[PDB]
Amino acid sequence: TWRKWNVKVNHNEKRYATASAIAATAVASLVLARGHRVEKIPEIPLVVSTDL
Amino acid sequence: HFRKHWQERVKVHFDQAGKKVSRRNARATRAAKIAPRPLDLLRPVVRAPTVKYNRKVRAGRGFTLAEVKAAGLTAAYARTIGIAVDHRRQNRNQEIFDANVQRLKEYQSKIIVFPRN
Amino acid sequence: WKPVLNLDKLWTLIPEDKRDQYLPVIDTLAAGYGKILGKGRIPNVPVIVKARFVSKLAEEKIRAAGGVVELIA
Amino acid sequence: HRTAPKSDNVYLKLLVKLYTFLARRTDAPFNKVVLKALFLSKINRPPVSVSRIARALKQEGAANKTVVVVGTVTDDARIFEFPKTTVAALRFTAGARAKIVKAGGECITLDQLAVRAPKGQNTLILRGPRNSRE
Amino acid sequence: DGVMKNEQRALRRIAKKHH
Amino acid sequence: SRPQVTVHSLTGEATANALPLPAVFSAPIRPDIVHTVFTSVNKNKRQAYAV
Amino acid sequence: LQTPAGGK
Amino acid sequence: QVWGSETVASSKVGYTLPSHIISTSDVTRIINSSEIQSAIRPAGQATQKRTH
RNA sequence: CACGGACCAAGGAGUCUAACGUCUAUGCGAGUGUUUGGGUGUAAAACCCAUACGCGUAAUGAAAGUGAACGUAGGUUGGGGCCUCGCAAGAGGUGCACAAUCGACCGAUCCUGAGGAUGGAUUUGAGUAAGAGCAUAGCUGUUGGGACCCGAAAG
RNA sequence: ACCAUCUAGUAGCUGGUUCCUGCCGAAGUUUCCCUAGGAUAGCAGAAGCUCGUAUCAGUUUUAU
Repeated sequence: TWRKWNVKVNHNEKRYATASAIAATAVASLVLARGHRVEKIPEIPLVVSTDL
Repeated sequence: HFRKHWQERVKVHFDQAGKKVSRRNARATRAAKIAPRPLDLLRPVVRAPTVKYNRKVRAGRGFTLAEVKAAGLTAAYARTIGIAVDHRRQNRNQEIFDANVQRLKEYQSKIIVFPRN
Repeated sequence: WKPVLNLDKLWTLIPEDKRDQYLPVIDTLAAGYGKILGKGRIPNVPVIVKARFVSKLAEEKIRAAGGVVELIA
Repeated sequence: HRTAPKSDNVYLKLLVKLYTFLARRTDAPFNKVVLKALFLSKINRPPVSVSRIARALKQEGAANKTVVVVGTVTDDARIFEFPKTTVAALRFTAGARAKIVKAGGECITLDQLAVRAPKGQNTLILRGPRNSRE
Repeated sequence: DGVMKNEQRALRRIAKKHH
Repeated sequence: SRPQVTVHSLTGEATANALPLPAVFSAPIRPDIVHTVFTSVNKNKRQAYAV
Repeated sequence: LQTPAGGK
Repeated sequence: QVWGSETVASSKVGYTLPSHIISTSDVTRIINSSEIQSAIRPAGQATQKRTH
């Protein structure tokens, strides 16, 4: 049972990874390769009114 | 350091998350049963021994009898209002005593006491 | 327990905004430093250092810069 | 006798590609030296102190020279002043970058330095001590 | 036996080498 | 300078109001870093097992 | 009453 | 505010956005720059003739 | 020579853990590690954090103790590179890291008396000479755990 | 004498140790603690500073 199940990750490294993942969404090119049908949406990143 | 049967007793803290959740639930239950009052008693401001740490100021068990007397109340009555009282802690610093008295006075002003009935 | 603070690191303890304005009393005890040691020479600006122990050579640089040392009790 | 760097950073790969192209199409020894230094590992790429950069700039006639660092530029509190000159490094630390900006200098990337000096003219290469670490 | 004889031969070889 | 992205209404009609880019998308993209971080984070939810 | 652990 | 910018530092304690190591992600444009092109020798035909 | 082999299906042998170490990769950088804990949550997930603490940021001696700039941090021989002249050879200035030599400074050193005092003979500590570290991932070597697997006269 | 645990006991040991291809590629040996059990060199690599130069050679010749 004492096998290493969890892995320690630096807070700064995790923040960098999250920032990179967020940035990749606005490229509009990686999204198509990711397997999302974003060909029909008007623009990327998509912003919707606060009423949503 | 593996000359013993340590393999028989290998405590792995898999429970961390569940224990934290249980502690939070216990705190919520205490709040439900102690809603009007704070979950923790008002602790005094004290200076640390072990000169390596004397520069640090940290909380303590409870105010001394002299501090309670100077605060305008009594030790027996102070406990019912949640004020921690220490009967063995002696006062040896005027600066700390004044700060404790001011803290007790502020606490007395911030508290509102419902009728006994 | 006798942590040593270099004279070069001494200026780092002062806040950055206040350091520029100066370029003052420094509580080295609150910073976790017990003894003060010198390694170079600080700029010729008066400085007041509160510490329990100070090196003679560090005191030489402190006096050359016009600073003073305060001893606790 | 090195083929490609062991790093997996895409931006580092692009920088290596650009520097190899420049060195092959210009035969300038500066580009070859920069490319060779790029392949150096992290342990073989010690950081360069900002105080070291200031010392190099204080050298005879080095004030006009532009300093190029293949490693990481680290701030140094030993000096409260820094000569106003352009500094180029692979990545700039927050403290070092802030000090350079306050001192009137500049912090440009390796690609910007190559664009400004395709042949390495007016450049200067500094590397941190190697035997110091262990 | 088979394995026993092989072990005996190995022990004899070891003794001869070391003695 | 930061390009501005128009805000779309609930009916798919672009609104006149626009907002500047939060500058988060300008951060460097590092697929290797993200993959390495994910490889470790995905094991956080792992549950211990043993015969 | 005491300072809570971690920022709020 | 959640990630910060050059006007609001981070909104977090002791954190900052990652710093780019390369100012441009399009290597092609750099090679096409006038400054580089003016200091680059002419290139071959990309296919060596099968001589002998 | 010998150990095993009548044949077939399944099972079956360098796996895990704690410490130390080189190398490689990522993060921050004279700082670094959030997750012992608190806040929070779509509830073992994910996102943040006060104060302390592990390491380094400086060492030395059996010890109280002391504690690293005369110099542009030191002169020379060089030394990846840079600048000037040179349409090339080549000549000059600059000198990164780095190797050598002669120097400076910190602990102690054996005396030297200006009362523990000035300098030197010099030894020595991986010491300083503008810091180079801390966190995570991978291959990898050693030690203890059953430790590549079955098996030995037994208390 | 037998039954179950410490015990999956104890090694100087008998037996075995699983998919493919390419490249490089040994020693079978010196020294030294006065040894049965290896401590150190060399043969093979790995990383960097230089150097691609006039650094060398299981080779031959001439002056002493």
